[PDB]
Amino acid sequence: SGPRPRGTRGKGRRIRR
RNA sequence: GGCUCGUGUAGCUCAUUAGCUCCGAGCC
Repeated sequence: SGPRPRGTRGKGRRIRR
């Protein structure tokens, strides 16, 4: 998690599914 | 790692509604 959640899994695999 | 899929028991960035790495899927 960051200053929002996670954005992604690091090769475009974008998070909040 | 090169790339693609899966919030998941998760971390690290500073994003930009995100990003990169895990923890698995599949093949280098």
